[PDB]
Amino acid sequence: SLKITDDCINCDVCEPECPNGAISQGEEIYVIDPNLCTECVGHYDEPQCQQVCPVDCIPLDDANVESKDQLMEKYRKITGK
Ligand code: SF4
Ligand code: SF4
Repeated sequence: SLKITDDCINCDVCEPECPNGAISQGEEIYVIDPNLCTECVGHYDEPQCQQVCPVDCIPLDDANVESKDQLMEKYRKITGK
């Protein structure tokens, strides 16, 4: 999964970009739900949130390291596809 760091400026532009609805506004910064973040695999070749973030604060989550096979399995479960 990806995660949103403390550098987030609460600009909102990533939230509508997520195909799985994984992003929401938290108490201090935006937050990714790791159960819905596929790192966009199955939808886009690259994470869509990273492409619009103005401060590049959406890195890989070190606490949630996943393979392409794992992410694609998550995509199938979320989408039924
Ligand atoms: S990487 Fe893709 S699935 Fe994960 S939060 Fe960003 S837009 Fe959503
Ligand atoms: S696009 Fe980047 S700075 Fe803007 S709300 Fe999302 S994570 Fe925060």
